[PDB]
Amino acid sequence: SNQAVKQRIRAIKNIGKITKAMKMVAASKMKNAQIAVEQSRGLVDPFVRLFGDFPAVNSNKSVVVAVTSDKGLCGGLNSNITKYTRATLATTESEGKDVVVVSIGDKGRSQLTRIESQRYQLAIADTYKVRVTFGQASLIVEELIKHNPQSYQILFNKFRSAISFKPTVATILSPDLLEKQLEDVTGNSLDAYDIEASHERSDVLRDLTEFHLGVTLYNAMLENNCSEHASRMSAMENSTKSAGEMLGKLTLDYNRKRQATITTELIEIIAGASALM
Amino acid sequence: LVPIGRGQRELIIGDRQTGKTAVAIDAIIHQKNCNEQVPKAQRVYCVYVAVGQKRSTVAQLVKLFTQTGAMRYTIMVSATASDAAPLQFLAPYSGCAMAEYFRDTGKHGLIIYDDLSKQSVAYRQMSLLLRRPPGREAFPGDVFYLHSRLLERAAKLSKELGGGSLTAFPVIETQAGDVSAYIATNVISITDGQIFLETELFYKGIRPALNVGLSVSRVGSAAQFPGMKQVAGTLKLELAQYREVAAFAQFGSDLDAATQYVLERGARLTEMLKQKQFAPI
Amino acid sequence: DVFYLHSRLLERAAKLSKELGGGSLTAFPVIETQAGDVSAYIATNVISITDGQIFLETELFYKGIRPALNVGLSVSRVGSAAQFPGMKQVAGTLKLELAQYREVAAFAQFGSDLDAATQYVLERGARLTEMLKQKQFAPIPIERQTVAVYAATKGFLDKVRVQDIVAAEEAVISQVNPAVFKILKANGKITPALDAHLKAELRKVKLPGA
Amino acid sequence: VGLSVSRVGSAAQFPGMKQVAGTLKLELAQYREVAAFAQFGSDLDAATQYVLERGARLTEMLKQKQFAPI
Amino acid sequence: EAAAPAGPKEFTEVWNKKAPSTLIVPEFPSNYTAVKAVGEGQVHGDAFPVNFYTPHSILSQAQKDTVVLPGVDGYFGVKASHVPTIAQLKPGVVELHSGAESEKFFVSGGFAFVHPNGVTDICVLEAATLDQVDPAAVKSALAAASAAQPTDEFEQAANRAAIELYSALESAVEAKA
Amino acid sequence: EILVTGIKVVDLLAPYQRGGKIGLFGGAGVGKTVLIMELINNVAKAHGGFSVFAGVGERTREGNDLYREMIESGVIKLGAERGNSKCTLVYGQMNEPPGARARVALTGLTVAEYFRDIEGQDVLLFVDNIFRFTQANSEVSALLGRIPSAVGYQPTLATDLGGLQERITTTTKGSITSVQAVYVPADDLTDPAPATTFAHLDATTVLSRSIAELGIYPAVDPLDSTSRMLNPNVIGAEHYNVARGVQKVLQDYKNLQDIIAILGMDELSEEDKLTVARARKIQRFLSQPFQVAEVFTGTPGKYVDLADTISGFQGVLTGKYDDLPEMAFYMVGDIKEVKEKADKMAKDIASRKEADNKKVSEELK
Amino acid sequence: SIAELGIYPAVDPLDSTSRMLNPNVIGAEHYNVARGVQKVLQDYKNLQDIIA
Amino acid sequence: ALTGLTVAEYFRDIEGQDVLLFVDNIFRFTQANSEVSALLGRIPSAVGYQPTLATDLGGLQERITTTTKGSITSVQAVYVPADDLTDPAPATTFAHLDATTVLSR
Amino acid sequence: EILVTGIKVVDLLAPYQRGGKIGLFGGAGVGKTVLIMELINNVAKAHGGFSV
Amino acid sequence: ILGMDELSEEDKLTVARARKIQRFLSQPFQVAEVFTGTPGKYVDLADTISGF
Ligand SMILES: Nc1ncnc2c1ncn2[C@@H]1O[C@H](COP(=O)(O)OP(=O)(O)OP(=O)(O)O)[C@@H](O)[C@H]1O
Ligand SMILES: Nc1ncnc2c1ncn2[C@@H]1O[C@H](COP(=O)(O)OP(=O)(O)O)[C@@H](O)[C@H]1O
Ligand SMILES: [Mg+2]
Ligand SMILES: [Mg+2]
Repeated sequence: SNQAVKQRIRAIKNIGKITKAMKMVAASKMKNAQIAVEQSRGLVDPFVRLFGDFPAVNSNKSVVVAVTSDKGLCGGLNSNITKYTRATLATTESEGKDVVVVSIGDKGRSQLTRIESQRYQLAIADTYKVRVTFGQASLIVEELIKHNPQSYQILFNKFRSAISFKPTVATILSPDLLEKQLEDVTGNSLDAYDIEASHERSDVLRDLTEFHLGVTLYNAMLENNCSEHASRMSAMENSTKSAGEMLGKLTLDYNRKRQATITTELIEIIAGASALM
Repeated sequence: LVPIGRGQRELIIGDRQTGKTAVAIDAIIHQKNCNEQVPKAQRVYCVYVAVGQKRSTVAQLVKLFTQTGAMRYTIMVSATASDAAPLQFLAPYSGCAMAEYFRDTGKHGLIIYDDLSKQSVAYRQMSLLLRRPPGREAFPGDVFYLHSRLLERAAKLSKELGGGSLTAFPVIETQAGDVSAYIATNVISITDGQIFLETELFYKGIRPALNVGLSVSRVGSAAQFPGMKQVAGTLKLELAQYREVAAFAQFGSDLDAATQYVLERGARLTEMLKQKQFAPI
Repeated sequence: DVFYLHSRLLERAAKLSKELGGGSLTAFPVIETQAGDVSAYIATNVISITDGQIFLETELFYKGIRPALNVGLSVSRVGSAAQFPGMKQVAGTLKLELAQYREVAAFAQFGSDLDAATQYVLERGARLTEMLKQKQFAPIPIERQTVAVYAATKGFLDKVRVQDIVAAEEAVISQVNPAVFKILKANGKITPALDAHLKAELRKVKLPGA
Repeated sequence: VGLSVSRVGSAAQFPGMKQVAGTLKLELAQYREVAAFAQFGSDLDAATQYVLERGARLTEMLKQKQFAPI
Repeated sequence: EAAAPAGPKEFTEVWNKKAPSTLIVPEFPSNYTAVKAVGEGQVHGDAFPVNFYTPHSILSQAQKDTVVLPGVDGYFGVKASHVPTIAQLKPGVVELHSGAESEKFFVSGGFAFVHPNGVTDICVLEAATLDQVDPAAVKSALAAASAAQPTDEFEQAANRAAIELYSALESAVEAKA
Repeated sequence: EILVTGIKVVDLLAPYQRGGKIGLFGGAGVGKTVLIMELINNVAKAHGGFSVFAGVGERTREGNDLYREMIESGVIKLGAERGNSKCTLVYGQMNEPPGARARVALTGLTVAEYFRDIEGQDVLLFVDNIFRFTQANSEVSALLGRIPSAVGYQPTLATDLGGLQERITTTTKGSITSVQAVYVPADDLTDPAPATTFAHLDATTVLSRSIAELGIYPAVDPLDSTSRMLNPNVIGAEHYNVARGVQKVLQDYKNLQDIIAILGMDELSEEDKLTVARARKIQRFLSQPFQVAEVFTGTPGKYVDLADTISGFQGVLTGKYDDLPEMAFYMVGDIKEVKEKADKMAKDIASRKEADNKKVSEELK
Repeated sequence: SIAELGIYPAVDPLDSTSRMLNPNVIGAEHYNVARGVQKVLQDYKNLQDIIA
Repeated sequence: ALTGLTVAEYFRDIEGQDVLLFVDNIFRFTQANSEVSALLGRIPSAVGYQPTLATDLGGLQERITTTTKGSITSVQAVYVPADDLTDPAPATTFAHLDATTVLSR
Repeated sequence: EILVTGIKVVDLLAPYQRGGKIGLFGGAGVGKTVLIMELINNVAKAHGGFSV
Repeated sequence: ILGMDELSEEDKLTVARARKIQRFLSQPFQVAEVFTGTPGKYVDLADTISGF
């Protein structure tokens, strides 16, 4: 029966080297996205210093977008924003608004279908296949724009460092229905900005909020990618420690089983010999 | 999946508490139902020998056999643990002699050696007390000849000698799924089949806990009911394709939506092979 | 007969009756362990004879926690509800805080999730672990021990991070009135007449940690 | 190569072979640590993959052909 | 009119009532920016700060004294205390000047903003520098653009954008210093 | 017939036969003797028949503690009232030489068999650590001119243990409910003395070390202890079906433990997180604070009725209490006290403070 | 373990050897494809700790 | 090694010096004593060793102490048989070792 | 008391108890014989004691 | 897995200190000067403690 614990040591040791390889993979790929996230952080400040930050608005129809990962080696990432989806979708509902939950990533449809399926319409997958590109963001934004909600909420994890992943709600409002309505403070705080558009303000704000949605969704599915590499890094160095301690315990049990088998089969020989002569 | 023909030594091996005795008793209980339907010539006369069992257990089984009516056809050779080790060494043999009368005179016999791993202990006691030198783990080397002299007596004779038969059912108790134990490794090579029962399947709902990857019968589909051969010929394949698709999906990694069906199809079959305590179908 | 060897050796450590002199005898058998296995032959023999255990873990000793008492596996159920009760007031709370620290240190083998109230447990346990450990050949009497565990199971020591408790224990031993030590020794327990003094003295402490 | 050692060492090695075998076993010792990473061939590090392909150069270099003494 | 008193600091207290208390409040993009709109000042002379942006890169964040935006009513220059502006830009060249040095960047179409604090936020998709563009295949690109004229309004819009973009590239490649 | 014991995991997963044998398999520090003292404190008072406690090679201090318990609890009455007593101790504890530990089980069995045969009443034979009888016989058998068998034991182990253990059974004239601790030697269930002892016990309750390492007391392994009364012909279908459900969930958790150890609960699917959450709740819920363990813990002991076991365990199997956390099921009596502890558990998470003033600790009172 | 994978006969493809596997005895085109099949099966065996 | 202890004891007690000793590979002294105690017909102990392992190793290691005359410091190379510190030869060795010095590659 | 052997690492980190026992976990080619010879030379040069 | 220039200033001073301590634990040995040329240096203990 001593052949089980040796092949189990063989299995756990190569699992340990697998995760010792994939911690290298994830911590490497966290850095090649780090030359792009702070660059993709460039267009997220002008819109919020222009439009403000107004999440808790009584929208009539709203598309909340919870962008998740592709491969399910996340480690406190996908289910985190899955619970954050209902936690930021429940404080916003007070009068029964239309809600269109959209999940980006293959690990979104596997988890968000359980809690909110009746308000679940779009599941965008294979988005981190090659890399993240802006025209992909424009296309998914247009596929949200086919419907005409009154607001948007974008649930994504802000990659600040390799330890802290605070999820964020990026807010995108409807241009004439709610965006210009929320700026009404003693007139309009937007009218001090002089328009330099072709047509009126009412259809340049449409272009502005479509660009805002596309930019912030691009930033969301880049920051979730970089925090996914960071969280797979933080999860593959716990599997390495786990397959280190499991290998240590199984090596101790292999040594104890080795000593027990050699002592028992030696006792067998001595009991066979002294009961003969 | 492991069909049992008349003249086959089929081993029922498990852990301490699996469905070992209860899957043997169902073979005796059902021989009340068949023998009230088959003619006189092809009647099966069961013999259940108890080696080293508790004496309250044997009084429960004769309570059970007289409760269902199986005692009309059953001899119950009890070598309880109160009996000395020269009795429990002998009682599988003497049970076979009481059963070989039915193989002598053209009828069909059935014998179930309960816990032959306690016959070897009662042979280990005398051989270590007659000063015979111990071999493996304490057993003398001829503990294979202990069982091979016994299990090879279960045979289906030829048609000039009466045409009788005698189906054995040796029962072996392992420790922790230790099929590499010395006593068990003798009997697995002797018997035609093997019905290996596992306890971690027994608590997962599979009752009888037949570890269906490890249960084979060398007599095979030549000796089964003809209606079940054409039908269940894909059954052992459909359980075979259940295990490796359940050996991959356990991580929570990925589904293929068609191998999800072949894992679902095996799940309608895994719950199909469960049976109750004393139920013959 | 190794079990009979250790049994007839250790079974003579008794607390005799009041008609047989009233004496006693306390054993301390020390069993060498190889790679920390409790499931040996000699270890599991002597555990089924002795009235308790004091498990000394190798990993806790390597990290500078000396003595390395594994408080999870170390049980002694004849001495609890037989000990000095002034210790036993705060010692049950100490047991709960050490058990909570064991549980949350197992739940956080690496620091990634912060709940800001479990961090109070992870601060208190690393404080108490630093309070309980000591230097070699240094006996501490029970009256200078009840005060040092009283001033740590409660507050009065969370002002240091974790570090200077090695100065803070000798600091609170020095800066209390040594009159209260005679009271806590002779009385046996923390009376409210001494509990209010113990709350009173513990806030004027010049603690070197800030 | 990771287990089979000569306790004499390179002191009685053929010179000229000693000029090259010390670098050979050094790259092979780096190879056996960077071994079991060839299955993640899509993920490079551009230097671990260089020593990985050089270990694949040298490990398939030392093959023999069944009573071919050189 | 504005009957929804939203906000990031108000969202904390309305998040504390329905969600369970064990979780930290999620963050907002207002916490990841410090250069605001109505924060008065931020001019300090002739150098006004310029936030030149791009989705995939950041090409300039240092301070300039003149930026010329190719607005749809024409190219117009941005000074220090410029007017608050929401300007949709034509596909053309932006002109980055810090003083005696002048660098010119061809932009592909995208908005540009000035806020009341004198800071600018130039927000364009593809900001191609004039050193990496060619003057050879632009005439072939216009010859492709001046050929395919079907009846679809979608193709008419994309083809007219092609003509205007390629003609702006020609005008911003032929007259170079 | 059923024997109601008032322990949760015992009455649910391996219920004791009133006319059978009861085994406790322990590995030096898992608490088989504390469990048998709680089994005494539950059963031997309500079960009005005579009881025989035969200590075979356990600690002498525990024998003296049992004597000082059974004197002041009215079980043994001394002086002029010796007739009212309900227990007879036979004590061959571990200081006695291995001749004397090899027969003191037989002495306690003869005292039980006189109450069975001649008196004709139902006897509770509480044999303490019957493995020490096999140990004393093995120590003798090295010198008796015999050959050593497997691991170190007697050649005549099986017939000796049978010749003891087939006396302790319930005849037509009397009944002996036998509760035996069986010390496993070195956490080694393949050892021939516990391997022989498994075949003689009607309702084996195996105590493990790993479950004790998680603090779950009593540390009964719920997946290896079983009975013959765990069958739907004697206990009704609801109890058997809830028992098979809780064993199914625990077996699935013990399957998932490997992937949980390597990867964590993050990698698992949501139905498997449901199974793991239910399994942790029913794994802590088998724990209870004992009435004999209150001398070293301060927690008051709780007797759990069989209907409350079936109510609470059926509820946590179906999902009536999925909202409650894990710690609400730790060291609790039954499902009323679970929600009572969930009230206490919630309450202290905020109210943790405010003791600075209005104390007696001013100087002048 | 090959028999449990259903391959009948359950011949272990790696550890089954022969002295008739020398290319100067049976010709080289047999030994080349045999060592190729052995190499491909050994790569699959080294990979099935990661495929698993 | 007892001859080595004798020449070291003459350099310690008579010459009054501070003597070094080098027991080369104490596991082979364990193996030689195991061979002479399996040779004479004594019943072998745990994993394969002599029954007199502890006392016939302590007969060697306990002449290696300080004395009021001089001292003997011995530097014994220790080899672990299966690289297992639960093995009884390093378990009975390491209860005498005072300072270990790991040499690395 | 301590034995000053002269090496910095075995006098600083893991000191040699004068009169005690020393364990070397050597190997091949790691300079164990050079370590032995230097220990002998240093102790015979300074402490006035021989070696065996 | 992160990079050489990644760590903070509180640690990389200790990285330099350990990388100059670990080479400082070496010593020229007098018995190896017959084929290394450099003569050995016997080090006292108090000098080792102070200079470390
Ligand atoms: N088909 C079945 N369905 C449900 N329960 C079963 C079935 N077969 C057996 N059991 C239960 O499993 C338990 C063990 O069955 P069985 O009597 O075969 O054990 P065993 O291995 O024979 O034990 P031993 O070998 O010690 O006698 C019994 O309590 C029985 O009620
Ligand atoms: N219900 C319980 N509550 C708390 N502790 C327990 C309980 N049952 C057993 N224990 C612990 O198990 C330990 C060993 O118990 P005991 O039965 O005396 O050991 P053994 O099983 O070796 O006789 C005791 O120290 C006790 O603390
Ligand atoms: Mg059976
Ligand atoms: Mg006990």
